Amino acid sequence: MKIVSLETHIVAVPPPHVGGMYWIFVKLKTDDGIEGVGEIYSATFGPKAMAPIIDDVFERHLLNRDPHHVERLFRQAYSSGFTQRPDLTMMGVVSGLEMACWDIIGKAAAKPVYELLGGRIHERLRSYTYLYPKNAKGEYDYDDPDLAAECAAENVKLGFTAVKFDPAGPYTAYSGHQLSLEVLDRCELFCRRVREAVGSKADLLFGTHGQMVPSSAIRLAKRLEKYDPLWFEEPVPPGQEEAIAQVAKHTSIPIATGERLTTKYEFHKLLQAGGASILQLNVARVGGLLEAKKIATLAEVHYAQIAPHLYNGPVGAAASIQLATCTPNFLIQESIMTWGGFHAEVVKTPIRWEDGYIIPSNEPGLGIELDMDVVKRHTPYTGERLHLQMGEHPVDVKDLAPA
Amino acid sequence: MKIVSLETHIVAVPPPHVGGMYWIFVKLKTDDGIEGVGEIYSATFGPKAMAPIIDDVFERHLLNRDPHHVERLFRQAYSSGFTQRPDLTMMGVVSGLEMACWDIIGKAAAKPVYELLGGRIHERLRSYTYLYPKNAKGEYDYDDPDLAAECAAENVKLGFTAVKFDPAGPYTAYSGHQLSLEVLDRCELFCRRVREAVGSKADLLFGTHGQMVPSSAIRLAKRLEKYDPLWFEEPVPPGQEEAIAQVAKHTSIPIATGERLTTKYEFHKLLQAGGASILQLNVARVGGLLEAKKIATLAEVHYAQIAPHLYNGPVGAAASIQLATCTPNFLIQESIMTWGGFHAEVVKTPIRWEDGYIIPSNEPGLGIELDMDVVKRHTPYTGERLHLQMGEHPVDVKDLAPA
Amino acid sequence: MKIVSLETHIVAVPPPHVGGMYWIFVKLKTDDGIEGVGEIYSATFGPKAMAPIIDDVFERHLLNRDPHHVERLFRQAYSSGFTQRPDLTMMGVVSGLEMACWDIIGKAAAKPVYELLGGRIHERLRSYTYLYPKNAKGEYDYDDPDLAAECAAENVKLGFTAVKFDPAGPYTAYSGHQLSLEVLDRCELFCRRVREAVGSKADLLFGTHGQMVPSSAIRLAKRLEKYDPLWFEEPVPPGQEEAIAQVAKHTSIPIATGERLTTKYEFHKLLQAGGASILQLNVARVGGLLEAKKIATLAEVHYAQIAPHLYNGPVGAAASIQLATCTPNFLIQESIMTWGGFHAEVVKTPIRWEDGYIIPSNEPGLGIELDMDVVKRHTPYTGERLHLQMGEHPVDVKDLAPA
Amino acid sequence: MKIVSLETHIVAVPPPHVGGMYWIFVKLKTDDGIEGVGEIYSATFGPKAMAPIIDDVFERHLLNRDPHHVERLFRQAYSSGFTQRPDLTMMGVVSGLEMACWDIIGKAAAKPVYELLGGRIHERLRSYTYLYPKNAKGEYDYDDPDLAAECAAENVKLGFTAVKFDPAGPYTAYSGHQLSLEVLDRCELFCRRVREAVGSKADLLFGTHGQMVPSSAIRLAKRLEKYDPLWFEEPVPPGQEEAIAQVAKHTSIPIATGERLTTKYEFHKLLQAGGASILQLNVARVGGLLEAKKIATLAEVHYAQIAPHLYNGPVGAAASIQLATCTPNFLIQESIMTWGGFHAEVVKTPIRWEDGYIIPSNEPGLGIELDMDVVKRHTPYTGERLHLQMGEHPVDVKDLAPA
Repeated sequence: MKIVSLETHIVAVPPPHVGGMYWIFVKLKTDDGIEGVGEIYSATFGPKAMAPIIDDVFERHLLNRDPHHVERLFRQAYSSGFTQRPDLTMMGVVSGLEMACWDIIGKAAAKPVYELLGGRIHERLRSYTYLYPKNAKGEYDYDDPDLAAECAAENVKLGFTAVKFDPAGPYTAYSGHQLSLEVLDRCELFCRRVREAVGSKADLLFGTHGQMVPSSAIRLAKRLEKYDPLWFEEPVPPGQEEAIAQVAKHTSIPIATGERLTTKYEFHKLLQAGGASILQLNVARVGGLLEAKKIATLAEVHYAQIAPHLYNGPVGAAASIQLATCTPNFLIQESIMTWGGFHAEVVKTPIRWEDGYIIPSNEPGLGIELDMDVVKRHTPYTGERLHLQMGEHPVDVKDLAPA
Repeated sequence: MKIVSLETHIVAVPPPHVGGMYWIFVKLKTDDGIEGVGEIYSATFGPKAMAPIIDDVFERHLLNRDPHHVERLFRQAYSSGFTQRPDLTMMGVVSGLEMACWDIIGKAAAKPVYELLGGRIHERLRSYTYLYPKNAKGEYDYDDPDLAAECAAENVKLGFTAVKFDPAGPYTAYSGHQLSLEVLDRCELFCRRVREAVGSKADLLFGTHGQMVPSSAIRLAKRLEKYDPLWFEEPVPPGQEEAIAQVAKHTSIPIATGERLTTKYEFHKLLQAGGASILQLNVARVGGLLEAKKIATLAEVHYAQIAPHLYNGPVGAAASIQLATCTPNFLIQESIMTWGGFHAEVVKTPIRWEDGYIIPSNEPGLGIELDMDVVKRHTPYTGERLHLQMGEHPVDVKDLAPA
Repeated sequence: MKIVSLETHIVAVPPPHVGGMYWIFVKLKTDDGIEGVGEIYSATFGPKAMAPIIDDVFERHLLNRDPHHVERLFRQAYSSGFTQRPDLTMMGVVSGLEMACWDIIGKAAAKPVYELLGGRIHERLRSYTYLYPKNAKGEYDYDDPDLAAECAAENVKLGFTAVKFDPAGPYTAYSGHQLSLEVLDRCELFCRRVREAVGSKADLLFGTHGQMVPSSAIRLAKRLEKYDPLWFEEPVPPGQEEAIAQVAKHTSIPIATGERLTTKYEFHKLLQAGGASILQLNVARVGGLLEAKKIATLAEVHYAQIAPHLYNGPVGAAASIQLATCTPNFLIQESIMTWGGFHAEVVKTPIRWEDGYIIPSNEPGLGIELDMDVVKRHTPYTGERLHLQMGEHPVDVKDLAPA
Repeated sequence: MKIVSLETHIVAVPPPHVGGMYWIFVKLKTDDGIEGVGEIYSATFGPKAMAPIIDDVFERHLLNRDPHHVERLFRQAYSSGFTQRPDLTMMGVVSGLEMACWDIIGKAAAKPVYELLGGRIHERLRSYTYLYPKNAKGEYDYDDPDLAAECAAENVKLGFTAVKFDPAGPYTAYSGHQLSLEVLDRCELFCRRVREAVGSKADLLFGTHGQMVPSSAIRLAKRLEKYDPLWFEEPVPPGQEEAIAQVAKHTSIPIATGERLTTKYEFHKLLQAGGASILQLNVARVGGLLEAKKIATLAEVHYAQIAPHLYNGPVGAAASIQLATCTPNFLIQESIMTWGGFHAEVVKTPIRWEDGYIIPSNEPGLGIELDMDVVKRHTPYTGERLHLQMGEHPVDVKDLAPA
C-alpha cells in the first residue's frame, strides 16, 4: 500500500468567517483506492504560497510511501533541508498529511483512529465555545460585557459547561505590552457579568491571545482570581517558557497554552519550565496525530491535561476528536459553537454535538469526509487576509479597541 | 523613502556545488531609485515554493514601507498570521529582506553598514575554511584522513589559521544516533593526521552536523580532547538546549552551534542553558543584521563569542562580514575556500581574502552587488535537491559512509 | 571624519532646581565642522572634579577618532586603566561622549538617530511625571497626600496617563532600613488619595529611592497591592540582585529599577536574578545609546520592558527619546512635567509634549541643540551640593520627614 | 578628635616603573596633630583628574569628622550623589582616606592596626613576587621561558616559596579573546621550564590578566594542570561571576581573582557563584581596611583564602600587611621583588623582607611613613600614561607579543 496522489483544497469560509478566513484541506489517495483527508493549520504565509509548499513537502517526503509509516513521515519532514528543529509551517503541512494517512490506516483496518491510538476512553467529550454575541446591527460584538453575559447564559441553556472570551484588547506585532487600567477593569467586568449569568453551571475560560508581558499578565491574574476561571490562556507571547512560567508561579488560575507551539520538543520545554498545566495543542499544527499523542504523553507524566485548540475546519476538528477520545488526561475540546453552519455544510456527515458534548464518530478513520460539491463552490479564496492576523501598530494606552 | 519593488533570483550553483545547490537572492528598489540586495538561507522547502513565499512576505510586510524601519519589519514578519514565535522559513526570508534594507540604508548614508551598527573594530577578519580534498578522480573525498591532512597543510600555506572537517559519518532524519567504534576511531585519526600536518599553525574545527545523541557526543569528545580542537560543532541535533549543554558540561572542548537556530529568543535559551560558548549564527537565517547584532549582544553578556556560519552565496557572506567588522566578541568567519570561483563570478566586486583574513569592503551598504548577466545565465535552478539534505535512512552500525 | 575638539558646559539649574542642581553637557566638533551634543549623568563627584575627568576621558579615548566607532569608544572607556568592569563615573562620561557621536552620525547621514538604531516604531511616546505639588508658601510639598492627589488630578487634565510620587521618607547613607508603621500608613494613604483622584485614567508609579531592606519593601508591597500600582521602583538599594529579586518574588506589583545601574553586564545580572520586569536605564549613565539598545535587547528576551529614567537636562532627554522611538518593548518615558521652564529655555527647539505624549523630533541626529547664550548666562555652577544627595544620618523611627 | 586637613602627593615612579607609573598618596592631619598616610589604587582616570576628585571626596565626606568613624566614612562615600552601589574610583579614593584614618587610630591607641582588627596571628607573612627577568640589553623580558626559569631559580635562592608570571599575551580593550595555539603552547612551556627550575621549592602562580573568554581559559587550564599551579589568576575579565565560575567548575587549579573588584558586595556575588577560592583584594581599592576585613570574613565562611594584590607603593603594601597579619585565612602576600629600590627610598623605614617572608612592623598605626624630601623630588608626574593600561587593538591570532 502506498500514497500515489495529493489534492489540495483551500476553501474560503463565508462571511462572517467563523473559524477564520480559509481552511486548508489535503486529500490523499492510495494505489489501491483508499482516500484520506487532512487539514493544515498554518498562516505564516498566505494560501498562494501554501499551495506550492504543500506540493513540495508531499513530493519530497510522502509520494510513493506507505501511509502506515507516520514516524518516517514526521522525521523526514522535521529534518527537511538540514533543519531537524521545528519549522512551524512545515509542521502544519505534515500534520495535515499525517492525519490523512491515519484516515487511510483506519479505513484499511475498518476502525476509528481512536481504536488504534489507545482505544476509546470517553463516550462523549466535554466541549466549550467562544462567545459570539451580536450587537443590534448583527455584527459580532466583543466589547459589551452584558451581551457576552447574555450569550453565555444562552450557551448554558444549550448545555455548555464552559465558555471562552477575550476582553483584553488588541494583540499586536509588538506584544507583549502592559494593559491599561481601563482594559484591566474591563477584563474584570466581563468575568463578573459572565459569572453572574452562568453561576456554577459553566467554567470561565479567559481566552487571551498573548497580549501581555508577564508583569501585566500577573496584574491581570490577581484581578481575575476572585472569579475562579478554569484557565488563563496564552498570557504572554509564545516562545519564552520562563516568562510564561513566571505567570503560572504568581497565580492560582491554571495557565493554558499551546495553540502556537509545535512538536513534542516545544511542549517538553514548556512543561519542564512549569509553564502551563493545560496544553492547547492543535492537531493540525503540532505534527499530526501521533505527535499529538506524544505531547499528551508528556502531559500525563507532569499531571497536566490536554484541551485541544480549534479555530479551523471540521477535518482538523475530527482529528482532534479522535485524539481526545483515547486520551486519559483529556479536559475539554474547543468547539466552534455547535458545529453547525459552514462546518456542517462542507462535510458529508457533520460532527455531532449534544447537550454540551461532542459525540465521537464510530466510522473508520477520522470519521469525516468533505462534500466536494460544496468545496468546489467555495474555492478559490480571493481574500487579502491571512487566516488570522495580529495588529500592525502598538497598542496606545488610551485605546479601548477589542481583541 | 520607501521600498516599491522586489525581484527574486534563485541562482543554480554550478557543479561541484561548493556552497550548496542554489542561492536565493532578493533585490529591492526604493521610490527614489536606491537598490539593495540580500540573501535568504532557508531550505525547509524547495525553490519552487520559496519564490511565492518571498512574494507573500514582501507584499504583506515590506511593500511601501521605509527601509530604515527594520525593527518594524522584523516584528511584522515574526508575528505574521498570529505566530509571534520563530517560523524558520519566515525568518530566513525576512533576513534577506532586512539585509537588503540595510544595504539601502548604508547607500543613502554613504557609509558601510558596519559604520552604522557600532563602527569598525577589525581591520581584517580571521577566517577558516572546510577542507575540500580531492581524490585521484577529481571528486571531493571526505573519507581519507591523509588527503584531509595534505589539504590542511596547503591551506596553512595560503595563510589560514583554522580548518574544518566532519569525519563523523552521515547525518540522517533519525539523528541523533550512537557512533560506532570504527567511526569514533576515524574521527580521532582525522584529528591526529590533520594536527600532524598543521602543528600549532592552525586550529582544528571539528565540524559535526548533529549526528549524535549526547551520550555519543560525550564519548567522541573524550577522544578528541588530546588534539585540543578550537570547537566541537553541533554535537547533537538543534532544538534541545539541555541536551547540548550536557555535552558542554562533560568536555573541555568549546561547543559551537547555531547555524540551524533563529532569532534572539532561541539563542537566549541556548545561552541560558550553557549550551554553547561560540555562536554560529547565519545572518541570512536569524532575522537579519539587527537581529544578528542582538544575538551578538546576548553572547557578550555571557562572555561567548560569535563565529558566523556561511554555506551560501557572497551576498550573505558580505552581510556576515558587515556584522563581524563591528563585533567586539568576534572569533572567526567561515569562508568558502578563498571566495574565488562562482562566489567571485556572480558579483561585480568579489570579497577580498588575503593571508588567512577577509578584508572588509569600504564601500557603502553591504559592499556587494550581483552581476546580473551572470545571474541570468545561471537561472533557473532545475535540480531535484534542496540546498542541503539529511540522509533518508537510519545509519547502520556497520556503515562507514562519509557525512 | 574625526572628532577634534570638546567643550564642557556645566549649567546651574535655577531654583527650585527641577531636574537637579546642574546639568553636564559636552559639545564635540569634527574636522569637517559637524557638531554633536551630549549629556552626562554622574554625581559621585562634584562638577569641579567632573570637568578634568571629562577632559581626561576625551583626550585618552576619543580625541582624533571617528565618531562612527561607538563600539570602540565604549570598549576603550570601559577598559581604561586596566579596569574592564563598570566604573560608574566613567560610564556616565562615555555616555555623554557617545551620544554626541550619535548626534554627529545622524547629522552626517541626515537622519534621526532612531532611524539608524532600528527605525521608528512609535509615532508618539507615552510619558509620566513626578507630582510637584506646592504648599501655600509656594514650596514643593511631598508630605501632603491631598495636595498630591490634587496635583495628580491636574496632570490627568493635561493628558498624563501615569504619575509618580515617593511618600516613603528619607533615603540615607545607611539605607536600606525598616520603614515605621507611620511611614507605611502614609505610603498607603498617598496611594489611596491619588487613586481616588485619578481613578482608572492614570497608573500609579510608586517612586521609591531604595530606602528599604527587602523585608520592609515586602511589608510595604503587601499594603500597596490593593491600589494596583504599575510599578514599585527601586525597592532596595542597587548592587544586590538577589535582594531585589526577593521583593519581586513576594509581590504582584511589577518591580522597576535601573537608574543607578550601568552597562549591559549589570542589567544582565539583574534580569538573570528575576530582579525587575521594567528597566529604568538612564541613557546618560548606562554607556550611551548603543549600550542602551543592548540593554533593551536583554529586556526583550526576558519579556521585560524599558521605561527610561530622566532627572536631568533636555539633551539626555532627547537621547532617551531617540532610544524609545525605536524600541519595541517600550513602556513609558519619564518626563519632567511637560518639558517647559528651564528645559525649554536652554535649547533652541524644545522637546514637544502633547496630551500625555512626547512627540519625537524628525530632525537629524538627536534632534536637540543648546542655546549657548542661555548656557553662558547659567554657568558656572557655584553651589555646594551634588546633583542629588542621600541623607547623612540614619532614619529615626519617630521621624516623619519626606524623601 | 577630628580630621582637619589633607595633602595629596602623586609620586612619579622612576623608570623602569616597577609597581607602575605613579603612586597616589594622601596625608591626613587631625586637630591635635596626629598624622596619617594612605594610598589610593585607581587608574580609570589620570592623575590630573585624580587630584580634584580626592579634594572633592575629602571635603564632602571626611573633613571635620572623627577618624574613628570608618563605617560612617565608607557609607557616606559609597552613597555619594545618590549612588549606593560601587563606584570604582570613589572606592579607591575612600580606601586611601580610610587607611590613613586607621593609621591615626593606631597612633592614638599606640598600637599597630593589626592589634585593633583582630590581633596578630602571623609572626611573618609568606610572600611571592612576579618574575622580572632581564634580557641582554637590560630590559625586562616576559617572552623568554628560560630567562623566566633562571629568574625563578634565583628567587628561590632568596627564599621565595612562590613566583608569578603571565605568558598569555596582551590583554586588550576587547578581551576576552581566544588564545592561539602558539600562545597556549608558550603558556605550557613557561610552566614546564619554571617548574624544572624550582621543583617543589616554589609554587607556580599563573598570573593572567583576564585575556580570555571562559572557553579559552578552560582550554588553557587543561594544559596547565600537569604542572600543578597554586592558582590561575583572573582567567576572564571581571564583572561576570557566572563566567569565571564556569572556569572554576572545569579545572582543578584554584581560581584566584579580585584585584579589579571592590566592596564586600562584589566579593559576595563572586563567592556565591563559586567564582574563586583565593581572593586578591587590593586594600587601596576595595574600600579600606575595615571593608577588606569584611571581605576576608566572607572568604572565611566559604573556606576561601585571601592573597592580597599589590602593584603600587609601600603605603598600600603596609596596609595590606596590617590586614594579613590579623587574618586567619591568609594564603600569601604579593611583594614587589623584596621591597627594595624606590619602594624603600620613598619611606622613612622600609618594609622588612627576609627569606621569603614579610616581617610586619611593631610600630603604631600602619607602620609606614613617607620620606617627604624624596616625595618632593619625584613630584609631579608628567607622564602620558595611566598607572596601567590595556592594549588598544584586538589581539591578532598570528601575534606573539607579551602581556
